[PDB]
Amino acid sequence: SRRKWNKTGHAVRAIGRLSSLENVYIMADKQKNGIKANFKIRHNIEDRGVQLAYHYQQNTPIGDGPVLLPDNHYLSVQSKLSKDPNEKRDHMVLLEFVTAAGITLVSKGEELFTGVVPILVELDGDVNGHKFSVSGEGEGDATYGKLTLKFICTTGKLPVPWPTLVTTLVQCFSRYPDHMKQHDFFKSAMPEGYIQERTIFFKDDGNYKTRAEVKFEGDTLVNRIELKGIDFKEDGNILGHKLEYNTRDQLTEEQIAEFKEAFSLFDKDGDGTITTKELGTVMRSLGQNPTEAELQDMINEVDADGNGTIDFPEFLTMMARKMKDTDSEEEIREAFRVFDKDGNGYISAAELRHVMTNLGEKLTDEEVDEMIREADIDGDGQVNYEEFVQMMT
Ligand SMILES: [Ca+2]
Ligand SMILES: [Ca+2]
Ligand SMILES: [Ca+2]
Ligand SMILES: [Ca+2]
Repeated sequence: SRRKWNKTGHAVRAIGRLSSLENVYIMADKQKNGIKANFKIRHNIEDRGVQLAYHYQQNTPIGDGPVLLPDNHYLSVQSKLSKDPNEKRDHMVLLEFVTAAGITLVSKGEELFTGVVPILVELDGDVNGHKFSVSGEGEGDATYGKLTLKFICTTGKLPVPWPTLVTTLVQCFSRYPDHMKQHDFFKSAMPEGYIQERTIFFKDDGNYKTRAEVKFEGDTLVNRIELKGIDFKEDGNILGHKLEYNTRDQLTEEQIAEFKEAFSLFDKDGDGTITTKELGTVMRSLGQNPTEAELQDMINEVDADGNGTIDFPEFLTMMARKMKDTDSEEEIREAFRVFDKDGNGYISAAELRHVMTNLGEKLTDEEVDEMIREADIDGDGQVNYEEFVQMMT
């Protein structure tokens, strides 16, 4: 049928994911007696395209009491942005889940986070001289890494898109699994708290410099932030409000079933989890040729439970996130070059066969030709970049 495109499409999408770095990477910073962090955020642009935001982060304790300095690991975020239909003001309702991972198979401040903690957020900002203030409130549940908050823009209309402020607007609320509790800097510095500093680069546009104090005041965890933006284009995605607000949907029974079909290409023994050896097989037959260390690495990107293998659920989660976010054109080109083997700019009937045969799928010519026939918008008997993009959505 045509669901041969979706299958192998998603299989290339998956290797795309396992090759990139989408998490919050955290490292010791001994000099500053703290941590450093870096990560990339993808903001969907209205209709097509992505606006990427590269983050650099630094945290320093406010007090003198000993702190935990972690081995490298990451946080994994799931954000949901919504509207309060009763809210007249410019606002953002936020639901967020955050888990630590990245290390395969316990401080005094960790005690302060065992129940539900109230949160207050206070931001003053200035982007290209357009000043604004955001006020926020809600709760945090470190037990499940859960955050629920509502933010009001107290100065009227917010001059930047709400999504762009999510990372600035309390990582002490992340769930650290049992085996990684010695690595939780954030809770370790409570109640006195930390300074959190960031520079955020919006590609082809300006940057935010942020500084925040995160500490307890009485029984509330408070985040007080100042933000400065410069070099922004007034017609760009930020100042021009061209960024999608709504967290793209949930998942069809139809979509889940497609991700399962891809999953089975990797899970060749049908045991419900993907090994390094299984990942390798698919990649070699796809032309690439990675080391045992890379495979451990790619798997570690998505290995929620740290067992060294991608479990079926872990795989769904991974795919759900990869479908919610848009790939950059660089990334889509790489997906193309997997097919366009000679690199002429076009996927030939012959090239498409070569790939499928290798993926473990014998298919007749009318079969192959039909796939080609399906994607062929103009009708040159091949698939070019523009045709490919439209058939990878
Ligand atoms: Ca397996
Ligand atoms: Ca796993
Ligand atoms: Ca070609
Ligand atoms: Ca064509």
